[PDB]
Amino acid sequence: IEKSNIIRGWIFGTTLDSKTQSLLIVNNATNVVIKVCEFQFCNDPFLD
Amino acid sequence: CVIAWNSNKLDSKVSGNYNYLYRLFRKSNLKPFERDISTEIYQAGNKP
Amino acid sequence: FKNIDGYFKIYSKHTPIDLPQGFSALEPLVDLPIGINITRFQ
Repeated sequence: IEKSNIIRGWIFGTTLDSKTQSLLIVNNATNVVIKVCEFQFCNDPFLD
Repeated sequence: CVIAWNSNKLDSKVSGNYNYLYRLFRKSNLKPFERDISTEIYQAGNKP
Repeated sequence: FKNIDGYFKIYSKHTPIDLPQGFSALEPLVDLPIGINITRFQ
């Protein structure tokens, strides 16, 4: 239940670290980017 | 379909090739159509 | 979101409006051959 598009995307994986696989789905107002790579996260994931 | 053929003249070197690797140890059996590329040592004991 | 046999499936729907009492369906929109192990999400 949303207005003004606050919710953006999702992350899927096993441990969400630079070691094992990770899926990112991002929706940065232009296109639906789906990216499965070996990806690193921080403890406060946010977008401007 | 499964296709198999011979590549002796394309993957054999007199000095020996070591570019091709396999895995021998894992904790649990593999799910169908699954790929794992971990490198963690097989924990056979208690001390890491 | 579903993940079976190495395939990742995503169904979606949008509508205008606690959750409301009503009936609606969802249409398939994404299928991908990801084929990995997924346990936790964010």
